[PDB]
Amino acid sequence: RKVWDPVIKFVEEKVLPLTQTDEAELINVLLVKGFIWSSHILERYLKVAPQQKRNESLATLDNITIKSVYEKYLPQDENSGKYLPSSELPFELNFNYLASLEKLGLDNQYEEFMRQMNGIYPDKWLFLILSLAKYYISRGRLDSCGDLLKKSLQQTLRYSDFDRIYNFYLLFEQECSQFILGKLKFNQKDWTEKLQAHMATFESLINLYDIYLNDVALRQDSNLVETWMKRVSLQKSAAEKCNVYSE
Amino acid sequence: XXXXXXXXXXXALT
Amino acid sequence: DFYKLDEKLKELKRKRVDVSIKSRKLADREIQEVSEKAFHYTVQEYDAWERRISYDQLAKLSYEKTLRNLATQTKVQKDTKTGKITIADDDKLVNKLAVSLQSESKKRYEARKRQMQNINDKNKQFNEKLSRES
Amino acid sequence: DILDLEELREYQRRKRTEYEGYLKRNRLDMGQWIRYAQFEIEQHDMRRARSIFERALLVDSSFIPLWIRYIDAELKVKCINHARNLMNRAISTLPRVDKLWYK
Repeated sequence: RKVWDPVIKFVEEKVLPLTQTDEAELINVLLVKGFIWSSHILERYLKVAPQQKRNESLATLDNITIKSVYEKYLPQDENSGKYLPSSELPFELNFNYLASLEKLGLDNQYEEFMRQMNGIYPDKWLFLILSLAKYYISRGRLDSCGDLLKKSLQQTLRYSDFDRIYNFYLLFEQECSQFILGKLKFNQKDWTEKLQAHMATFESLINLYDIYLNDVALRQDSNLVETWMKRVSLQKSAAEKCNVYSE
Repeated sequence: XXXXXXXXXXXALT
Repeated sequence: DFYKLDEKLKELKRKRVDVSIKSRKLADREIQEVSEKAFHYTVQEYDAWERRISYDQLAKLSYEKTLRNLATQTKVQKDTKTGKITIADDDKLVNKLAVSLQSESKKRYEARKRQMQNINDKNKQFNEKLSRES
Repeated sequence: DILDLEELREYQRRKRTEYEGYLKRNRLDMGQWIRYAQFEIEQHDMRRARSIFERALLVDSSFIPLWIRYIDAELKVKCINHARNLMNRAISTLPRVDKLWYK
């Protein structure tokens, strides 16, 4: 009796979710910082359904129901009862549950999930760090965005993944300064001027480019002398070279 | 095919 | 303040576009990678350049080679009641000798297989033997 | 292939009958002797393996690869003192062969 419904359920999922860019993604997320029957069809079937190819379609819808069923597919913690991620689930569904907690604003539960979801996953080290940056961007925690990206930029063992975090951080600071300049269009306005200056001086990333670019190589191959000599060539010829050779 | 839905039914804003 | 700050932000944005463009190219390459002198040789350098079988000599060479391999990786009593010698040797070295013999046998065996893999199998082996004869 | 000990016994009977028939009909094929001994080492029955090597030596004691195979077979299974007795015997019968001394 359940198996007659998914043809209509999948077609409804096509219509209702369809009816519902690097710079603009940060811009819109920054702008936000200024602040159902279909689910029940899928929820009824998923009590007894056989596979995750069904569960994929549920995740397209909502959020309290999506949370409430996935809780039965996430292992408990030994003493907290927290919903841990599993390797029995595939990675995309774990990210869907993560997005469920993010959409509901269940902040402590979200970050507790992220601690584990970073912990269980090498290789996906970029994708979650950028998305955690989105969690900090969308919310009011602008400080921790910079602190996250800084404490993760000095952890990159490869050039492509460095370029991903570096261009993101660049766009972030540009758009943030651009946004808060427009806000002035007097204590709050003093704060706007101060933080304009701060983001416009966290723009030091344009100055220090070649130092970071070679520090990546010093993380790959720390005892390869020619890239220490390149890191001498880039100092500003003011007896600074003593510091580099010393190190 | 699990048939665990015995003696229960589907659950309004819907 | 606002006009100069805005102009600074615009120039910095242009510089940001430039730097990101360069960084993108570096990352693209990063992904793409993973996708009459005779009169000055010493006598030392000259005597070495002079360089460039029986079972007894082959046995000596095998002994030398095994000693090389052995080098790269780095009590006695007689029982009166049996008359037999006892050796107090270390189990680690016994096990390592057994493992070395097994692994070298595997390496020899597989190398000969790789050589083998390069009208009938025996008939072509006979024709190859005749080509070696010539 | 083989699911049961009784089936292993059947397999071992067939192979042993094969090898023993060929070595009965032609004992001087030393390679056949060697691979029969190798078969018994694969069965983990070192008593049979040792017996086959000893019989092979009785057919021809002068053949150096047979000695080296027996010594290496003893060493591969960590039977060092058996190997020591065997090597001492090997040099004692063939003192002028450098390979046994080096082994």
